[PDB]
Amino acid sequence: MKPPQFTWAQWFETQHINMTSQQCTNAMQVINNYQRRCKNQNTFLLTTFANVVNVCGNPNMTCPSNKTRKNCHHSGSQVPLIHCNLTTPSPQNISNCRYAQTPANMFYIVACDNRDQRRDPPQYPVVPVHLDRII
Ligand SMILES: Nc1ncnc2c1ncn2[C@@H]1O[C@H](COP(=O)(O)O)[C@@H](O)[C@H]1O
Repeated sequence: MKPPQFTWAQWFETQHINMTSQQCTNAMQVINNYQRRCKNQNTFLLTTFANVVNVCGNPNMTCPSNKTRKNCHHSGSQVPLIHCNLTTPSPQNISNCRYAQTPANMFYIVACDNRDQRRDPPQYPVVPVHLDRII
């Protein structure tokens, strides 16, 4: 449930790269306010968008969360990440959702696709579109 103004890569960045606060409850307001639902789980990779695009250059692998897909790519090393867990669901009032935060150093697996021709910048022809797994 991506908001229509974002490409998949832009939505990927919004959910997994641009952690607007080191505190999950604050950071998740962005994601939840965009998708009009409190996400149960969300990982913020403490890495850069360009770093992930280079992970898209790594050898293709089966997506562990989406077995029929072969458009995934494994990071060559562990990266710091913050994982946000829903601790206070609030379906009838998104703004009151609260999260716990778990810091960790793990690998990630991203699905990558060619860029949205009209809205994604030419600079990156291949872009991350889904965070398939942290492992
Ligand atoms: N064009 C795309 N190719 C692959 N995955 C995509 C694409 N657009 C969105 N996704 C993400 O891919 C996930 C799983 O795709 P699938 O394996 O086909 O079910 C979804 O949860 C989406 O977030």
